[PDB]
Amino acid sequence: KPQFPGASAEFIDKLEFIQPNVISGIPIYRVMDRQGQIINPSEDPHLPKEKVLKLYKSMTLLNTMDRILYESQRQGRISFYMTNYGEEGTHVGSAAALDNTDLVFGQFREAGVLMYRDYPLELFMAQCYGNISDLGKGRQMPVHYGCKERHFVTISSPLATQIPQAVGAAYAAKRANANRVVICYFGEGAASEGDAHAGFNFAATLECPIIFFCRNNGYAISTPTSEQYRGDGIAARGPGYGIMSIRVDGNDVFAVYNATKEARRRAVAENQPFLIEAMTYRIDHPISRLRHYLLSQGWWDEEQEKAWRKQSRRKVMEAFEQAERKPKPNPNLLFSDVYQEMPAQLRKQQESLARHLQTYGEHYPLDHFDK
Amino acid sequence: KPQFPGASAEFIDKLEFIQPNVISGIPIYRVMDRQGQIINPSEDPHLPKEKVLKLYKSMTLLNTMDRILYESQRQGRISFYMTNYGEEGTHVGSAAALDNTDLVFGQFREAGVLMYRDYPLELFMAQCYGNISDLGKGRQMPVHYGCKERHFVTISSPLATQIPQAVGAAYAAKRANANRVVICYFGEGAASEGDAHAGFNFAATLECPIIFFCRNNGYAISTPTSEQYRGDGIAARGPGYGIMSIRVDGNDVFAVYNATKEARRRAVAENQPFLIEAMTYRIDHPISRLRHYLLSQGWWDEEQEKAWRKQSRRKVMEAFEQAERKPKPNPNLLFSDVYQEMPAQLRKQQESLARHLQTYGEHYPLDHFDK
Amino acid sequence: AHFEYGQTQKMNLFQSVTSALDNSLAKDPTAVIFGEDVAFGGVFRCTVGLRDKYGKDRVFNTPLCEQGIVGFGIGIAVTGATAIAEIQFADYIFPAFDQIVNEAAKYRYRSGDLFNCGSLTIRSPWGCVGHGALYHSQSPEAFFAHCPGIKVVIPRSPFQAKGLLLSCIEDKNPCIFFEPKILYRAAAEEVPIEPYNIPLSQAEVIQEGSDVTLVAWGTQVHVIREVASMAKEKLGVSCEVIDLRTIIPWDVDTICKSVIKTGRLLISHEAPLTGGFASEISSTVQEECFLNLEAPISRVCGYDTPFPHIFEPFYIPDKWKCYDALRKMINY
Amino acid sequence: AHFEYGQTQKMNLFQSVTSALDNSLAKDPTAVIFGEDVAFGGVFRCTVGLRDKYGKDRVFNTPLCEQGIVGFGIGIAVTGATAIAEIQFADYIFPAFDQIVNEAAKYRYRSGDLFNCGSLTIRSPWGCVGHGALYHSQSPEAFFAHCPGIKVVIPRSPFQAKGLLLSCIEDKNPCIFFEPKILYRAAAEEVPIEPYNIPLSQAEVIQEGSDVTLVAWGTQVHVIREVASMAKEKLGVSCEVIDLRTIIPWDVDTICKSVIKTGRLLISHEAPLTGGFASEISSTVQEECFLNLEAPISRVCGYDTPFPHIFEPFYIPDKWKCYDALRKMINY
Ligand SMILES: Cc1ncc(Cn2c(C)c(CCOP(=O)(O)OP(=O)(O)O)sc2=O)c(N)n1
Ligand SMILES: Cc1ncc(Cn2c(C)c(CCOP(=O)(O)OP(=O)(O)O)sc2=O)c(N)n1
Ligand SMILES: [K+]
Ligand SMILES: [K+]
Ligand SMILES: [K+]
Ligand SMILES: [K+]
Ligand SMILES: [Mn+2]
Ligand SMILES: [Mn+2]
Repeated sequence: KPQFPGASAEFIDKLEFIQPNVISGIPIYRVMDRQGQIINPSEDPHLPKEKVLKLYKSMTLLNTMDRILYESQRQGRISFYMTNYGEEGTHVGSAAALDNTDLVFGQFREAGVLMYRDYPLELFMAQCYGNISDLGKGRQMPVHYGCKERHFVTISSPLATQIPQAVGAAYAAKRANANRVVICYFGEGAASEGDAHAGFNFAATLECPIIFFCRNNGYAISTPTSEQYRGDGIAARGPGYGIMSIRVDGNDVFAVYNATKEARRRAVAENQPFLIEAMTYRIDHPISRLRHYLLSQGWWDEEQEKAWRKQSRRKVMEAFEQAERKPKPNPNLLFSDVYQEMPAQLRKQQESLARHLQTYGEHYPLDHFDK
Repeated sequence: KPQFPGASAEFIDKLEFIQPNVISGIPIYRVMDRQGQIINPSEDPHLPKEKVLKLYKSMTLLNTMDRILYESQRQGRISFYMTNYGEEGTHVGSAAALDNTDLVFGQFREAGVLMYRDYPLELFMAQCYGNISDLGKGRQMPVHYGCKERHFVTISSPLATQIPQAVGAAYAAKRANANRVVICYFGEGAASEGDAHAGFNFAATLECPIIFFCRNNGYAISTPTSEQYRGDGIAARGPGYGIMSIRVDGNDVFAVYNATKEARRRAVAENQPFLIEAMTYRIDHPISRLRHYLLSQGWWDEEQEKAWRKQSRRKVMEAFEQAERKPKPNPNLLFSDVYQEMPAQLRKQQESLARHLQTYGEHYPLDHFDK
Repeated sequence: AHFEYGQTQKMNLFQSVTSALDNSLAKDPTAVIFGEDVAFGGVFRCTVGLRDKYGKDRVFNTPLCEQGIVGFGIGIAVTGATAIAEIQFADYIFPAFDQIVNEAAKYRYRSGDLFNCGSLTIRSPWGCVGHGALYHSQSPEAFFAHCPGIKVVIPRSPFQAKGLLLSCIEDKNPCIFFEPKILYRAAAEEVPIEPYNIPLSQAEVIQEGSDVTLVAWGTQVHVIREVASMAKEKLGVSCEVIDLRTIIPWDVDTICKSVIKTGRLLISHEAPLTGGFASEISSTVQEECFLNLEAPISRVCGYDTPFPHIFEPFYIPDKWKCYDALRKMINY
Repeated sequence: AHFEYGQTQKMNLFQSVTSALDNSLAKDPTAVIFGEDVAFGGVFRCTVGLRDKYGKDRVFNTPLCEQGIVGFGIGIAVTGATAIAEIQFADYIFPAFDQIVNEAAKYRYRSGDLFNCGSLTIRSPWGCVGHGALYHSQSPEAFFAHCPGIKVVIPRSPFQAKGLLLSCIEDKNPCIFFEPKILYRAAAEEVPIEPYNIPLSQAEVIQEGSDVTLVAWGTQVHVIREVASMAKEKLGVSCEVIDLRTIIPWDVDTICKSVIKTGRLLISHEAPLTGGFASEISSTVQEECFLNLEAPISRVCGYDTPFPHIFEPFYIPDKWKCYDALRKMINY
């Protein structure tokens, strides 16, 4: 009987405000318990042994790399570092459910997607050290990774900016056909930015094949979620934008994999967005939980664990040592790529620096910079 | 059993995406039908005759003013105009439920709040003509009204900017004690702006006594709501932020009044935000519906209607004629109030204009400007 | 009011923008146009007919959210597709400032050229319109001039608008193209029907002169053309009139060459004096042309206030303000 | 590294900001402080202890949303209460640009002084820090200098920071106060424990000189102090060293008086050259001091690029860059 274009609804003849349900929120999807046991066999993805060992080795290699680079930062060998603790399962589990060419946008907790995609340890190191091997040319802060080959769009520091951008890339993918998804990761703090409301609404109205993957660990720096929002986390926001939504146990690599697999399948078939909110801890850990699963199947043991811990430490330390002894790039690279083509006035500034260094170069750390 | 700080929920052992309910959305609260009949007696506010005649006269005087100023704009007598058609009941009905000193923020459809608050016709006219009587000093486009006496914060053109601002004013009201609400009006198009997500979340986390009043008429300029959002309008977004929410029939002055009354009562008692989405038509009209109610009660008839139509036209035309024959303000006023105090360099620019006009003044329309 | 390429047709400036956009979508299958209210043709008619001709997937409305419009356009461009975003008034570009300054401008640099958004163009109506007041009149170019990695381009006429907009669209850097709205339905001129380009970062000397150089952009070019005429008739002063066209990267060489010849410079723009782009031109010309300067470089700009409604006639740097400044400079 | 008021205590610049904020909340019952992570003391320690001393309703965290932080602060200020917002890095102020430029700056003008947000101050860490790269290093003051109705203030030391921040807080206009982050834990100096004010829109001549005027703000003031010393020792050149302090409205008279005496001016800032605030100072001094200029006004600024990580040592306008420019100017 109501005839308003803005909504489809019946009349009601009694005043009733709608109450948010926050105490009994959207439930948390889980496939394996803390002992690594499958809870509901119909939900087991039955991933093959080689794939599940890859999930475990990618997480643990990431963890080994974090330990070493975090110490490097404490010593001032690199200037900054963000770890992945607590986020190894959300990232390896979701990356495993994507096609290799699906495009990824993220922020500071997504190095495990690159690690699953076989990003070389040398290149993670090169970016953190800003050395000559860094394809980012040493221009960004450490942990601002990017890889065109592996379809992982370069990180930027301003939070949530990548959210509406991922939606535009997904619209363009829809037009191009060729059946690709975009995934966009962000934390629950970043979801408070205006750009998240922009991305979420555009993806729904423009019917984009995108997965929004929010990691919620209860904290953004010092701010607990009680000061970040008052609804039922981020998952409960999805339906208000018309977005199909789910909440998952971020310590369960199989729950994350299943939800991402199914979101990918439907996003690309239906050209509609999906939102996954994975709950994690700010650091019952994703690595321990998968290790227990491996044991059950007879796919790992303490000897293999020992040998892999040793081998991973060796591979990271080899990359670390090589990265520290590479020179930095030529200082001329501070002027290129501002525009595609260097404007003549920018070339003049480059020439000015070259003349300056000819006269005053003893005062500059010229000795570990290329040419 | 889940122990995640970010949300309160149980586990679920089956993958289930949450589907938005948009076909059967939040129902539309209505008190009187299209014939002006009370549908559910327990919901009748039983407003007294003098108050209900004031609602009717404020709406119709606003409508009379719109007809005249819209014609004035078609002739280029004023440069711009926004009407209130279809929005007379949402604004008069909600204004009637507020305390006179509750602070109002809005945009371009809120002149009926000022009219209920007895804003003089001379001052609406003065702003549209930018004449010497305008307390805004002729600086803004027409229909950018404001009144400090009547607690109606000056309109600005950029949409949704007033939303987080209203939340800050409500936080400050909470601190001041003294039991005041803030109301903030905006359309459904403006709700797509990032600043709406900012305002909505801040009001919940900072526990602010604010009513968000969204008017949804299915269109923002040429854009229908199918291109504006894909959830169940704006009301369905409120619960995701933890905000108590309701949808009302914007053509029903009593449904709007009841929802605003109750939201005000609870916002000020509880220091929590309320969201009302009133559905309207882009222009079964609020004025016709209230006229039928008046007739039933024996509170109006065709003779009174005739005399009031005549009297209102006379009062608006008197104000219109006076506003057109007032001079504009002194051109010196383009330099004041940029800062509280005029910086010396700005005074120098003012002196420069004065010297300029001394020499070249014949080329400027000096004759209808004060002094 | 204060103010060789094949077949041509008379077009006003809104029509020339449509023609450029049509030529773009005809020759570039990736190109899309989006923003608020563009599908029905836009609030200034610049996209009329294009959705019917090219399809709803290619010319379409977004939600009312400017930070989203620009971030979405950047995302399209990251994939290599041409993204032509509209911001409905330049006054409303500020919600997108972080996406333009922190993201679009820095996209290519910060990635080592692994990713870019060169195929983005943001177009928006700009400049005063007689009665637009604070939020329908702004000229934001100086806010963007301090951001390396974007280009900012402003035409003075329909012929110039179409060739400069096609250059923005095809340029491999994110470009903001500001369309002077008061010219949308002002006089027509002949405009080639098929595509053509006018180079970016190139000023145009539209009238040669020997005594003084006058520089402006947008509608203000017509104001300084009229000042030149007033100066010749009333003072016997020969003015060289230059349309800067691209705000950044700007054509330093053409302006300096002119000022080495004339020894005098007057720069005018509607935007406020303080922090306005005339300061960059003035300070640069003063560095490169110091020994040639016969008089101080003069800036005749809007006052340092928000842009007023009823006082617009007294606010704008009109031809009398420019003429009086020129007269004092000639007499310095 | 590249670089009378009662009882005092040694304070570094973070401590001086806390002291100003404490003095504010002690004497102004309306005042509140809010932003991301301020409750536990802030990411640079500027609000340590204040929530325990003044209450959770007065020093509190907001959601992670800068456009909301500024709009919320404007709203507090509309009611007359003092609102001291923090933006966590100045690089992240851009999401709030529309609320600052279109709303806060224009609030009083556009209402005829019926409403205002004079009691708002936005404070934010600013400037390079050795390794901050593109988004931990920016100096955005020129973007704001082109917006009439806001004030932009930058101190050079702990004594200056506390007296200028208290002036911002008490000034009846919306103020942005940029705190040079590389000085937060650099050397302490003596700072009065009780409140005191330093005037806005007033430069400070910190060393008198007769041959050349050097102007800078923030940490760059220390760079030009050292250039003065190098110039005296190596060239026998006497430099007048000036800290501008307030970017807008700026102290035109003090700078012009200095340049009428010296006949030379060098302006330096970390922000990029093009569109940077040195262009406004240069163009103004050139207009007011033309006949006194012995050499062209020199701007020694960051290059026109985003701010790089590993190349920072080669990007900044360090003392050798400033000295070399000064040497050429003296020899012009
Ligand atoms: C626009 C903006 N504002 C503030 C910051 C500062 N910031 C902030 C406030 C962070 C907390 C992000 O919290 P989150 O919940 O999004 O993610 P994590 O919990 O994984 O850190 S990380 C960081 O660099 C920023 N990078 N960008
Ligand atoms: C930031 C911004 N962008 C765009 C506009 C242009 N605009 C737009 C796009 C309007 C439509 C608003 O739609 P609504 O649903 O909010 O309200 P109404 O349906 O009552 O017009 S009104 C208007 O001036 C604006 N004022 N501000
Ligand atoms: K980002
Ligand atoms: K507004
Ligand atoms: K382009
Ligand atoms: K202030
Ligand atoms: Mn978090
Ligand atoms: Mn609407």
